[PDB]
Amino acid sequence: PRKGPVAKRDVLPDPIYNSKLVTRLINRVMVDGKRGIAANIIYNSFDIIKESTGNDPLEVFEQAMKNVMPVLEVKARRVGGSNYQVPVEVRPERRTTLGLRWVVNYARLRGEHTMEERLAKEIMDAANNTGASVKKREDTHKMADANRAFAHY
Amino acid sequence: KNIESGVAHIHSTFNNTIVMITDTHGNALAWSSAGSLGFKGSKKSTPFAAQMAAEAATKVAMEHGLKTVDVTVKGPGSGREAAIRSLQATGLEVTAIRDVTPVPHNGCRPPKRRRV
RNA sequence: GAAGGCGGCUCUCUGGUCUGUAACUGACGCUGAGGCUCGAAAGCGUGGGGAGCAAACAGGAUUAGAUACCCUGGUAGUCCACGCCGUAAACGAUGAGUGCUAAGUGUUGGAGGGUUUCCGCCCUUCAGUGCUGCAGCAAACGCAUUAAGCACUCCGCCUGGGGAGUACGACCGCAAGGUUGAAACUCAAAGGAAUUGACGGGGGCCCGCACAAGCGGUGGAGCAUGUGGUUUAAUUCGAAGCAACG
Ligand SMILES: [K+]
Ligand SMILES: [K+]
Ligand SMILES: [K+]
Ligand SMILES: [K+]
Ligand SMILES: [K+]
Ligand SMILES: [K+]
Ligand SMILES: [Mg+2]
Ligand SMILES: [Mg+2]
Ligand SMILES: [Mg+2]
Ligand SMILES: [Mg+2]
Ligand SMILES: [Mg+2]
Ligand SMILES: [Mg+2]
Repeated sequence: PRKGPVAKRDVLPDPIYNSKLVTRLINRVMVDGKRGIAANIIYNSFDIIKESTGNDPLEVFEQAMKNVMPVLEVKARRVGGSNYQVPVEVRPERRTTLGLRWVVNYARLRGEHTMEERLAKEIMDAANNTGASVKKREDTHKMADANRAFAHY
Repeated sequence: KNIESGVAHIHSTFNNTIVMITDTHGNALAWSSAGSLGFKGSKKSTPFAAQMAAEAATKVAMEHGLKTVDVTVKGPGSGREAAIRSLQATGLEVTAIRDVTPVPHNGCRPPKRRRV
C-alpha cells in the first residue's frame, strides 16, 4: 500500500514435522478453510514420499524447494511509452511463496488420481531437479537472463 | 600474428557501441559490437551490451596475442565505462584512456531538431 | 553600427563614436512632408560554386485516414559576383531633439585627484550597457535619469468589429508581388489588463483494494431473479453510466 511496508503475520510450526514451512504448505494447499483436509493430504503425501524413498520427506521437500525457488524474477516496468521486463533479485519471502505456489499448482495440474499422490510425485521430481515446477523456475531464470541488459534499472 | 601493445577504439553512440582492437598502427585486429552479440533495439545501447562486446573483442585480441592496450573513447554513448571495465576484467591492461569525440569548430550545419 | 546586422587570423582602403583641452567660428541648431539612400530571411535574372543541411519529391513507418509529425534519401535554395525585389513579432511591439526630477548596485571605454614602491585600492566625473527601487505616472500589468514622470519643437500615425489590407484606379517590379486604398453589406459587440473557479495528453506533494501482489469470482452451461426488446386485452406505475436493473 501507499503508507509503507506492512506487518507480516507469523505461523506456528507443524504438529508432527515441527516445520513452519510444512504449515505454510498446508495453508497453500488449503481451500475454503478446510485445514483438516489440507493437513491430511500433506501428511499422506509425505508418507508416500517416505515409502517411495529412504530420505526424510522433510529433507526431500526442502530439496524440492532448493530446486524450485527462483533467484531472479522479471518485473514489468513502464518507461515512457515503452514497457519492458526488468530482472529483479527475489527476496527470500517471495522466493518461498513462489516455491510453494508453483509446487501446489503443478501438483494440482498433475495427472494422478489423488492430490496427495500428485503432490508427492511433484515434490520428488523437484527434489530430483525435474518436473513442471523446476521447468517454471528455469523459464523464470531464462526470462531474467534474456532481459538482463536492463539490470541498471 | 602476435602483438603486445594495441589500441581499443570504443565508438559508443546512443544506439550501438562498437569495440575495435587494432595494432598501434591502426591495422584492425579484432572487433565486436552490441549488434554483433545479438542485442537489438534498446539493448544495443545498454551499458551491459557494451560490456559483452568489449569482452568478446578482448578475448579475440588476446587469442591473437595481446597484453596491453590504450583506450580511445568516441561518441556520447553510455557504455564507455562498462566497456573499459569489461576490457580490464577480461585481462587487457588498460595503460591509458583518451576521448576522441569529434568536436567541429562550428563548420558544418547539423540536421534539424526532431519533432518540429 | 541609424537600422538591417556584424564573431577565425592577416594586410590595404574606409565610416562613425567617445574622453580630455579650450585655440578657433559665433546659433552656423532641431525636426523634416515630398524625395533619395540602406534595408534579415525567402524570392527573381545572368554566370559560377555546391561539403553539410534541406522546401518540393521518393521510399519506410504511424493512422480509421496521415498529401504531416518520426526514419532513409533528396532537387531548388542555402555560398560567390553583379543586378532586381523592399517585405518581417524589420520589437524595447516605446519617433527624433532638448532640459529638469531620490537613491542602491553590476559591467564597458575614458579623464582627474589621494594613497599605494608599482600593481592595486578610495573619491570624483564623462559616455554606454544591465538589475533593484523613490516621487510621479498607469486600467492594470508595470515604467521610473536608458520614463511609459515633469515640460517645449517638429514629423508619422489612430478614431468600433468584420467586409479588407480586399475591389477599382494609379505608380513601382522580369515575376512573385510591393505602395496607395475604398464601398456595398453585416454585428452589438470586438478588444486590453487583472480576479474567482474549472480544466491541461503542466509541475510539485499526498490519500483511497485505485493500481501493484495474491485468493476467489463474473463473462462459457442449467436454473432463480431484475431489466431491455418484442408480443399481448393487459402484459399497471416508477427507477436508466458511476449514483437503473434479487
Ligand atoms: K577609426
Ligand atoms: K540565385
Ligand atoms: K553606470
Ligand atoms: K461599420
Ligand atoms: K451470472
Ligand atoms: K438491462
Ligand atoms: Mg538571401
Ligand atoms: Mg527529412
Ligand atoms: Mg509592415
Ligand atoms: Mg549609466
Ligand atoms: Mg491488481
Ligand atoms: Mg454467465
